[PDB]
Amino acid sequence: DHYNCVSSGGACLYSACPIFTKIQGTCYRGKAKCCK
Repeated sequence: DHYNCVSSGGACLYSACPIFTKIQGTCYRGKAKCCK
């Protein structure tokens, strides 16, 4: 979720993960990706 995403160094994003991150879970009731 958003909390554990960001506390782990990830970002909750709605489109493709930006360079140097990749999908590791979701945020925002499953509608965004946790890019980490």
